[PDB]
Amino acid sequence: LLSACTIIIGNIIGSGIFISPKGVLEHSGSVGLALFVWVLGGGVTALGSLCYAELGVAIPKSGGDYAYVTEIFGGLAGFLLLWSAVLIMYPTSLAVISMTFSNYVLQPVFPNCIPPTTASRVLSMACLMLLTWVNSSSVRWATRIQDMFTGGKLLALSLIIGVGLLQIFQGHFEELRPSNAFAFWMTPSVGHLALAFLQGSFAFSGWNFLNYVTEEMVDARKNLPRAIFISIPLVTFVYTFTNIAYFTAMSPQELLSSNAVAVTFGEKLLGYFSWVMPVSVALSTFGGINGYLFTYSRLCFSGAREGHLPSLLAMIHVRHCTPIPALLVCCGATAVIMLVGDTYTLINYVSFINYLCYGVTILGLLLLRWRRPALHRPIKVNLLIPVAYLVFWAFLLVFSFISEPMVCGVGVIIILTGVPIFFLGVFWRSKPKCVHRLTESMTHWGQELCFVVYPQ
Amino acid sequence: TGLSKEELLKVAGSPGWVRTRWALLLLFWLGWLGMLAGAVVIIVRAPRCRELPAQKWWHTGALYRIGDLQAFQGHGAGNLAGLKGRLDYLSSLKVKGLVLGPIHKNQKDDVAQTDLLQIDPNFGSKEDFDSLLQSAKKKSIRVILDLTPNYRGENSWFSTQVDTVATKVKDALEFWLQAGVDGFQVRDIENLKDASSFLAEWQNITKGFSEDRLLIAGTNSSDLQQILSLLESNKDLLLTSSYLSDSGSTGEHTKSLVTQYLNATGNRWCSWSLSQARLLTSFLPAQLLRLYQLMLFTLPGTPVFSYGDEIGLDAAALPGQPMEAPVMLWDESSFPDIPGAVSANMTVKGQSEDPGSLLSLFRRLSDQRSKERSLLHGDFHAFSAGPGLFSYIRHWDQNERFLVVLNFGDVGLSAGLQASDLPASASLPAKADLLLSTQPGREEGSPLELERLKLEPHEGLLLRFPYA
Ligand SMILES: *[C@@H]1O[C@H](CO)[C@@H](O)[C@H](O)[C@H]1NC(C)=O
Ligand SMILES: *[C@@H]1O[C@H](CO)[C@@H](O)[C@H](O)[C@H]1NC(C)=O
Ligand SMILES: *[C@@H]1O[C@H](CO)[C@@H](O)[C@H](O)[C@H]1NC(C)=O
Ligand SMILES: *[C@@H]1O[C@H](CO)[C@@H](O)[C@H](O)[C@H]1NC(C)=O
Repeated sequence: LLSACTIIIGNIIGSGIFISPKGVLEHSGSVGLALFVWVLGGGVTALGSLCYAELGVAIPKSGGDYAYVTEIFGGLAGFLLLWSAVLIMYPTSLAVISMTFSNYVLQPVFPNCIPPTTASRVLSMACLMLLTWVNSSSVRWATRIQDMFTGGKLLALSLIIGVGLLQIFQGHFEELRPSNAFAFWMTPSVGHLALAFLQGSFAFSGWNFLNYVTEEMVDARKNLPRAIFISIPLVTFVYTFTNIAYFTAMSPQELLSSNAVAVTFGEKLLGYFSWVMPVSVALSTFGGINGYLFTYSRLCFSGAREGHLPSLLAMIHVRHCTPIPALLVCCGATAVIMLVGDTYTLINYVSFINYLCYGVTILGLLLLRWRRPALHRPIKVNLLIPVAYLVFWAFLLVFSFISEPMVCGVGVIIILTGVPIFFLGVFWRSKPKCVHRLTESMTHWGQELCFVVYPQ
Repeated sequence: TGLSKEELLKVAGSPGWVRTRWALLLLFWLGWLGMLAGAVVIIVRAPRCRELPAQKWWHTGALYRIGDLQAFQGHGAGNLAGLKGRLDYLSSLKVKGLVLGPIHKNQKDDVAQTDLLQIDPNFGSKEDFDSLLQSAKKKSIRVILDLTPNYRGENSWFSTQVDTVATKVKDALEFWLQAGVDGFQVRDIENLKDASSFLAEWQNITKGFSEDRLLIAGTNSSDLQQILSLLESNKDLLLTSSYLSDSGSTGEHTKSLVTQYLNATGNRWCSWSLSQARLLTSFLPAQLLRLYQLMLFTLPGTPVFSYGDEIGLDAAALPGQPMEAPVMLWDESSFPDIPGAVSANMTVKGQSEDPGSLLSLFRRLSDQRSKERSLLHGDFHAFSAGPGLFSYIRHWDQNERFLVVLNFGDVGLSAGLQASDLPASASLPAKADLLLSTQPGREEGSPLELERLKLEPHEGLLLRFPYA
């Protein structure tokens, strides 16, 4: 139970608390509203995780949202979700993490003036290529470095919490007083709260990945809900304490005008020893990238296992047993998206599509409950939780389209474009000799280029 | 499905494909190494940040002189304890200081009786002053005392010998820095003989106690020579003088006055004010107040305003108010002597909820001066203007730039902005936003062209454009 709890905490926690605070503050307009947004997100993710756990214990099949949606709706929705996974959340998430790594590295060099875009983008791409090569090299090395990355991230968070506790003990709580905590510098419209929630929900991303590994624990039914109860509120409290430490370290404008919150925190509170901690945050970003690559490869394996994706994306190396074609494809995709925009827009985009997919799957769970009430479900949840999730999801989506329409519209366009390709790929089963010949030629070319074989 | 067998692939990839992988692996590794080298090369050859100047406390906002406490609150509340309730109002104005007083005991023209170490009981007791400091300190409103030896008499420094006066000032200083004041002000130094030596001594003592204590001097001279003759020995002295007292309603003349004064002193810190203990309205008409207030905040320096200036309060336009200490109008009942003689436009209460009121202009301007890096310590560059225009750029390193155009004339003109008078890093753009205008009828936040712009008579525009 405790080991599973640590698994949930490790999967949920990540380099999101190093990107969120500026975006949350810029929309909330006050410290108290930002903290309320944080705690509300920490509760809503708990609710969604509980409902997802109920869905996962209902269907012992593994594969996450992909498998669950393929089970309830069918092939079309499952392939649409897989398309959204391979195209949006994994590449945008990798690009965001790399960009924040570059920002955090270059901020001490240029403390006041923004670093050049070319250098930051080049550094991010170099880090990404290094990570892709490292993951392609081996697996035991990769997991060892991932474990030490997790150690570095937990060390950074522990030091931040300790410094915050030391500062609050000595009596620096000027901003936390209700006179200054609720000092609104701008009236927040409903869209501003929605965008702040979207920005702040990036830190919790990855809480779905426990369903991706549902087939590798013993007695999931007993430990899993208790695992959520112990883990997620602890994560919310940790994020709350980190935000409190940041706010005791700085002031609203003193924090918003910063490209990297943690490095300025170290340089203004820790003192001469500040140089150590940006390395820690960079190591945390390294770990996030490595974990995302692992989840990517596993997702591609699951996707090509069913057969909507071409079989070339699940083949392993003959010697090292690694799926290099998928890694190269994703590296290209994220390198493409990175040289387009900024961290803020990408975060909004990926969080919106995250919530859209979560709502789609939760609606699928509700449809399964309505259609099929007679199957044995080890755990049962009261309908208030799903109806609350549905109403919050609806309100959030309408607010997202109303306030900032471009990113949600383009995301909807890209996911909808996955329907005709699905119809021409899977629903169209009488492919002529030309299409089959091209497919097999590409298959053989991939085999001879990558030296990979189908897993046994 | 279709795929190549493991044994089949091993046979196929043996003869010549192995060389291809090694070449591709070496090529990809070489590209990564050069890619990292390029970033470091770009980083090394990148422009570096400019150091911050470590501003003191009298740099990030105006000062709010208070000539007389009796007229600031009115009858029945002329006490330091009553003033303690006003600090919420002052913090709304976001002033960074109050030139309070003077409050030392001085009956009439008596050097022996005049004691600068004892607070007159009429204004309150010492405990009230101490309580005032803590409330002000908690609200970050640094209190500056006034130490003019004679304020109830015709001569501010007595007709007798002044050596004993100097000792009294020094004794008052060491005592009052012990109390906890954050500066001092001496007015009417014209009547002080050889005042340069005393100012150097007092500034030496004031800076000796701490590096965050300032001395403010005030004289009524209006020419550049005696002002420089007083600032030749001392360089960290804020001097408020009637240098801009004459208006002339001519933008070119004001442009000359500001530019020459800065050029003569180099680029040292200055204080912009129209007098030492007088309001704006004593030298300007009603339509120019919204114009000067934009000029004083945007110029490089620490604006110094008298009490009742945010509302444009005037004593000559309302009978019963002495010109020296007009009574501040807090509400419709703030002047019970002549009921019905006051309006809602002349009181602070009636202007707090009006976006177009004079006080609203003060509050938004004071906000911009107190936070933006360009207005705080940015370089001030003034280029060629129109026949009666006055314009300048407030730029600082990579931060957002500011442009202000003032039309002191009464005839509508055009911008006529001329290039080749700014540094390469401060070149004007084709399009620039619009922050605020002195008069209603303009669209705020709308990017506006900088070549076909036209000026309404008696209008000042504040525009912002980021780095180009
Ligand atoms: C100012 O104080 C310093 C410190 O003792 C002293 O050396 C200097 O002579 C003083 N200057 C004047 C003009 O009193
Ligand atoms: C300035 O003060 C001097 C000294 O008495 C006086 O002669 C002169 O008239 C004053 N000027 C103004 C404009 O107050
Ligand atoms: C400042 O004055 C000097 C001496 O007259 C002159 O050479 C210089 O051009 C002036 N600078 C400005 C900016 O007016
Ligand atoms: C306020 O109204 C009075 C009464 O008509 C008028 O005299 C005064 O000029 C007005 N003030 C402003 C700023 O318009």
